Amino acid sequence: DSWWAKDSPLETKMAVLALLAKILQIDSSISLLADTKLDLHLKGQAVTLLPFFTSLTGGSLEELRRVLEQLIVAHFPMQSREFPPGTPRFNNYVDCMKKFLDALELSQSPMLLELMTLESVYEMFRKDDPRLSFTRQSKLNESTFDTQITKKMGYYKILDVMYSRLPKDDVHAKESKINQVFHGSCITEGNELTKTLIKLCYDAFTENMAGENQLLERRRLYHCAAYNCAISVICCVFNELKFYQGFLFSEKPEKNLLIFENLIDLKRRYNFPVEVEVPMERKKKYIEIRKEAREAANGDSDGPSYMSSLSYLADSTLSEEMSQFDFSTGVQSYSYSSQDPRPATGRFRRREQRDPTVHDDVLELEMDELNRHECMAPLTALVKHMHRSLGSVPRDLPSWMKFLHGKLGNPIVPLNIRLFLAKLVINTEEVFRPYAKHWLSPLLQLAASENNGGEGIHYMVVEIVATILSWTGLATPTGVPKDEVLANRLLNFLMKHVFHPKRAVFRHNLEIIKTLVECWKDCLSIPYRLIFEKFSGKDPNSKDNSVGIQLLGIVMANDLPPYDPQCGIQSSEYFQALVNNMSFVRYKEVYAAAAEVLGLILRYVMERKNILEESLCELVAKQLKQHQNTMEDK
Amino acid sequence: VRCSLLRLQETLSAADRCGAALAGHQLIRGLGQECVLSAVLALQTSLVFSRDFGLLVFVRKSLNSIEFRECREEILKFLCIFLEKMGQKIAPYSVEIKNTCTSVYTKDRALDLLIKLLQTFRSSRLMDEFKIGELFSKFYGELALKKKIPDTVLEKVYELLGLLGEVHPSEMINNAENLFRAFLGELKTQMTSAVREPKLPVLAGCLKGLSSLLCNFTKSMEEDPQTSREIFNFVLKAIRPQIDLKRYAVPSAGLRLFALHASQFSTCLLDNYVSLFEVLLKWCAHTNVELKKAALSALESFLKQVSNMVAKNAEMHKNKLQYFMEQFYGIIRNVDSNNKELSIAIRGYGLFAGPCKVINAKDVDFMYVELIQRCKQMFLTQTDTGDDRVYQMPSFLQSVASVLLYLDTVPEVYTPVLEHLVVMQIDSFPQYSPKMQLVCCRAIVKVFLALAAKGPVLRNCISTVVHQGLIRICSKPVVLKDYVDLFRHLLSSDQMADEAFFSVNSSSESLNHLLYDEFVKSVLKIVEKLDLTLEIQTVGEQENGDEAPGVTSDPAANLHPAKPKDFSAFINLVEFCREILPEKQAEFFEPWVYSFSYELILQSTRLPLISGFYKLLSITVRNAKKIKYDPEKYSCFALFVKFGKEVAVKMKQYKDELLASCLTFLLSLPHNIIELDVRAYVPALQMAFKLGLSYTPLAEVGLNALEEWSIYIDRHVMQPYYKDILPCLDGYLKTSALSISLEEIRIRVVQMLGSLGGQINKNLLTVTSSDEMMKSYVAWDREMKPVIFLDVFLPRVTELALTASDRQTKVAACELLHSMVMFMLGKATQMPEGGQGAPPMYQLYKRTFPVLLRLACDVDQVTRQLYEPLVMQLIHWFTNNKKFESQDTVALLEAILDGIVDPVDSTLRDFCGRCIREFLKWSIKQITPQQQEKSPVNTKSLFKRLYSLALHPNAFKRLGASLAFNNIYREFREEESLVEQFVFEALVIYMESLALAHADEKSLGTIQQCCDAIDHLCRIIEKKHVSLNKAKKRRLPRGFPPSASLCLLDLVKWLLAHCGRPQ
Repeated sequence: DSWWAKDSPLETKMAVLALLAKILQIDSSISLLADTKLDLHLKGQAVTLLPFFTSLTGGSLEELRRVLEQLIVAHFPMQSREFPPGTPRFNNYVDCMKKFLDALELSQSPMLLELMTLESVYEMFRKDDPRLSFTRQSKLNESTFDTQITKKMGYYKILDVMYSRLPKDDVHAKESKINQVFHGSCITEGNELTKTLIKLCYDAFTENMAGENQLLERRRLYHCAAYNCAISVICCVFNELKFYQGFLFSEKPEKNLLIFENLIDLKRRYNFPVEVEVPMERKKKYIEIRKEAREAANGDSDGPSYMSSLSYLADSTLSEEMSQFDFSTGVQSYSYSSQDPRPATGRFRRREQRDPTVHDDVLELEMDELNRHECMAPLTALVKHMHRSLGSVPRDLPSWMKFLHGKLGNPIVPLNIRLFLAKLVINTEEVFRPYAKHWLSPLLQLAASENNGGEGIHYMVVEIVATILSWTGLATPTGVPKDEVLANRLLNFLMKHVFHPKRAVFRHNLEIIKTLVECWKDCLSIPYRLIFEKFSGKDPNSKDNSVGIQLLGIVMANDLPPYDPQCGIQSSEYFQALVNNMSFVRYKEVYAAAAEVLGLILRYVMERKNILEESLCELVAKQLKQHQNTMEDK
Repeated sequence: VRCSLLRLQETLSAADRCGAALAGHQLIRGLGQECVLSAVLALQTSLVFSRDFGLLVFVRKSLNSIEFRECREEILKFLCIFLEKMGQKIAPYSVEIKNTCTSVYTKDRALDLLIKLLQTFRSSRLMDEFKIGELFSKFYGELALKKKIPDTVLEKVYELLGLLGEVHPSEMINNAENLFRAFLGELKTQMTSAVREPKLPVLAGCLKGLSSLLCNFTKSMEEDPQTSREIFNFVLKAIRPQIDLKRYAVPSAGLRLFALHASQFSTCLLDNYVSLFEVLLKWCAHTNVELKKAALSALESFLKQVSNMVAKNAEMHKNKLQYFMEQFYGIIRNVDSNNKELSIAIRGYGLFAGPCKVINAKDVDFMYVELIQRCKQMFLTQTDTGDDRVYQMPSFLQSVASVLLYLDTVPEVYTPVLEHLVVMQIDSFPQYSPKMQLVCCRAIVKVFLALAAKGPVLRNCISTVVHQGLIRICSKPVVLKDYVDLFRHLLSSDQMADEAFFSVNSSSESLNHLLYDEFVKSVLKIVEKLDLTLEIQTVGEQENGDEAPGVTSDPAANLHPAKPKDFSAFINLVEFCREILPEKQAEFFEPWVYSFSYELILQSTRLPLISGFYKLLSITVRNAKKIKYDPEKYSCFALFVKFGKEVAVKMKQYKDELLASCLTFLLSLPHNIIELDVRAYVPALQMAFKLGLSYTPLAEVGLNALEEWSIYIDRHVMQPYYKDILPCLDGYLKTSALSISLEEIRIRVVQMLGSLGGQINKNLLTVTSSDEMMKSYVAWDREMKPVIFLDVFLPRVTELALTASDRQTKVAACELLHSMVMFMLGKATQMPEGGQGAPPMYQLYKRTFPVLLRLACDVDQVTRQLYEPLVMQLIHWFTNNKKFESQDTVALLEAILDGIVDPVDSTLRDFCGRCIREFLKWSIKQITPQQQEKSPVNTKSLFKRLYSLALHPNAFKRLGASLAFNNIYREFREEESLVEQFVFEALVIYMESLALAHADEKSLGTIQQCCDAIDHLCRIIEKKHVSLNKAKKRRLPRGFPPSASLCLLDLVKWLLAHCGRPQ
């Protein structure tokens, strides 16, 4: 503490005497080498100059900012590395650095596409004053651009709020793989400062970056991106939002004449606030909407309660898409303020579903739905506040759900994934009707409009019928009055589509069907005489016989004889023809599995009354007698 | 056994011998996949082979060519890849394989059979390297010739001649030469009109052949510039065919062995072909086509030849040199725009090969300022994870040396740049392949080789920081991805050098400043910082009194342990060259002396590292008997014995298990030099290696110290020492021998007993009188009667001392002894008078049992927890309701303050926690207030037994005990009514009596500190009072400065300025 402050003012009363001698060292524009040294010193000084008076440049240390400039302008290499320091945080400076730091990112930091491919540790610091990092280290032009950003971002956010305008220009224009580096470096820095005002300055700053100015389109898209992350992870003790949204409250009523970009700009800057509303809400909404009462109530009425329907001419393609995105979180402000939620209790208006018809039509987008969407989360979010207000047969009749249903149109595709998280905590007794109702709908389902099939839709509608399984109340009350075309077209489609599992190399085909029939024993075994009439016993002159074996069997003999040999060979003697191919063998392995099942089939059939099957067993023995020839070793 | 091949073959071959019409081709493809799949490999190999010759040779050789070719087509393809896969040791098998392939070529007399015969020719050069090779090579020569019918066979003979050159046969010195003179004649007559392109055989064959041969033919004769420029140049122009990018790797691998032959024609015509030779190289690094490693080898080789031709020129010419290397400069500046990524190597070591001729026309240091700056960017960014692993990084660093060396002037400030380029490339060594590591050894010398010509100041700072960067990265060292094995590369590095001599010196400077990081000093108070933070208001006074005799910056104590281990395997064995003794001898003895005695265990072990090592100390011993009856080695022979005297005595006793573990292997090498004096004074040493006998066969530890002592002091002319020596020595060594393996311990125990011819009887004699025999117990103190209380007692004893073999022995055994002691009460429960043998033979029976619970605390942890609650669940019962019999519990506890006999520094204290506790439930046993004065067995008798034990026999080791014990119960003695008043006179008698008792220890037997942790515990006591005792106890010590005796008064003097205060 004694030697720290005794060297600097003499390194400053000679910083006039000796840098006026480094004059031709400084601006050799021969002192090309010498000058790159003079930076290091300034760095080595600025480090021992961090505590107390020498840190401030205003006052007793005079203008040394004179000397930072002369180096950003001369040349470009090794300048990257004499740079992340500095950190002077005052006005007037602002005109200098911005004017010069910008004219430098024009030939140093490009908008272009990714043109790329304790003790003892002291000596680690003694070997750390001669430039570089000795500990922090344990194509070519692309990865040093990534390193400058490192140097740009390590210190970065801590020095000044103003510093942040300039990294924003880089988040825009084009994407690049710094995306993760940011989310790692920008989250850990909004929370690192942990001093107010500073905090709200960054806020009040970027809020005005969304103030009036003549930008383009992408500059405000990736804005939201680098926006939400600056905001949705941050500290507390806030009123910045009551008065700025006290201004943005007056920014609620907005109207746009038809224009190429007029509708978008108005509704761009209109998605932003409701977007900053809800992460500023939830965490700080219960106290602030309870103190505001009616004003907070009036925005939750003006804001939501609106469905965009009957509109035409643009309006939908890019805006209704972002209009719904904050419609449900605009409802999250009311979920952050509900005792028995009235907008939840029921729906407002009449009309078609808000979601786009094309997305359902796309199918692929539907898959994204599986991935999930911002719109999807609030419904999921409601579950959080609905099981805290949820409460035998009298307990199953009431719990919303009947409000929602499924309907008889087309875009039921939504309501489904919504139920995929819903049966997470909507299963069994709480609700009886929804489980039964869902089954009647995956009739043609997603895989009939999709002949190729999908790992997205199957697994789901597969697993949806895995939780209706095991449910007592869901297996039989849709098994007696109406497991008809419901259950019939189910089993019929199952077998009719479980084709080509051979191209798939997936045993999954079996368990999936086996686990199914296991428990839906009830309903007439329409598969019994129809899988037999499917036969599949194509001649073995090909590997097609392999595609019929497990089918003929693995299904059968499960707990109770299913159908048994008797109900198959009753509607048609196609078991006589299933015997004519068992004798025929081409494939080296799995051929017996055939005879294997006949064994188990003949065992539990003579256990049953049998008698009528006994004449058959003689023909079977006559087969193994018709054999022995050709070798008899296999 | 039967195996799967002897049966599968004689069945499906004796059946394919009569019916292979399509019924064999599918069968042998199957049986073929079987033999390909692979005890199982070796037996399948040896038997299939001996049967392949005995079954599928003379059977498949007959029949039809078509029927047996599809057989042989598949058989040759799986046998060949198996010959490469099968291990060696098949030399006679091969000789038969030979006679077989010449028979398959005989059946070949057919395109699928020729290529599978090609498959027999690769696995022909597998072993080779024997005179047996040439005895058949000579006769395979002729069949190689005789091209005869126009077939694709030019590839073969030039390939077989290559199988010769790969076998390298001296006997193929006549036939082989007359062959290539015709292959030459063959390829030259081909090109013009027949076919625009040579066929597959004329390409891969005569090229792969004209490559592997040329090891003898010299000079050019114009033969090379005509052959190579027409043909090789053209295999270096094709891009479009797929496998052509593998027909491009063999011609360039041709030019690399052509190096010397490529030099005799390129030196003529490769100048105006500066475009030719450079296009093919750059053009090569285009597509990583199976032959990325063929881009590097073709280039990096042909560039070491460029470097040759640069020095293989005068100063003349020069124009073509400057032109190319400034093109090389062009590569350096356009990489900024577009990254060469790997062509960064082509200019990196492209700065390596020809760095020197140019600097005589123009000063070209500057490439260096840049390339440094260039590699300063390969490693500064290394603060990022885009650079996965340090590939190739010593290869540019090879060029570093290559150009640092030549320059005459010294550069500037960029000096620290190639510096942190060293430390990291010294860290780039461990992560590697074996081949990769060797080149790096070479790279280090160049940096050292040039750096040593200009300014040595620098490679010093290397090493202190480069080791430190190795203890700490080895933090969490692998003594339970980097460790000390790497610097076991330095010896290779040491092997070449003046620098190596300097390097050895550097290591001494290294740690001889690295532990002085206070780094040892800090974890010492961690010992005392771990008991002082466990402090509240009731537990803090007990953490203070209970303390074991003798033994924060955890990254330092931990850092320190790695270095001794790191050095021991390193130095010691490399030849000193006499260099070590001057620095190692007296001067080194000196840092060791200055740095030793702090109390750290590892460092002491370290001193012994050069202790055995000096090659010729026969000066240090022979000139030491002449100084007692050159000055430097004497003055260390001082610190030795002087250092030696202050070793075991000051640390064999306050030693504990671990720093005696670690403090009597030191002590087993001090006799070496000073042998005649160390026998008189320290004989006890190998004797005291009784505890180091059963935990040594895990690491040949303390028992290795019994064998090298005798054997070296046998080689000692002093005969009249045995009488002092050999009685009490082997008076125990005999029983470390009732059984480097534990019985090879006994092997050399034989060679030593007997080597003295009539000197072993003098052992088991005093083995049997000093040890004392089996003590025994005396007078042996509802269907079946079992009592037998003695016969069952002794063995439970006999088990809990050893406690070994998983303690699965020990576990149920003491657990058995537990329910056993409960039974000792059972008869002393009725109302009889007999069986009164239960008391005084429980005296013998109450053994120093707590030594079970305490050494259970170290290893058992559960056993102690069974056994701590017992000894306190037992103090109260005898004490509360019984008298006349407790004494014995005092007897052996008071004998645990004897336990300092065996300096088991854990047991001493391990009991003291019972003194307080016995007296504790006495404090709740205020019982007999009228009978405390009527019946005498209480506090009066207590503190009589206590103080009289502090001062017993001139404080004969029975003291020091009485320091910890008083401290343990100081907390409770505090609270006492008017009782601690008339007994507070002995408090200061204690005070005065206690200090004097030891001021004539004279030996830092480690008590001096316990005694002061006692006096201030007597100064709190004051509390004003009426002070009728005061008038004395300030007269009394006023007259005690005179007793002096050394350390007394020095503390008593504070006591009287203190007492001269309240009154």
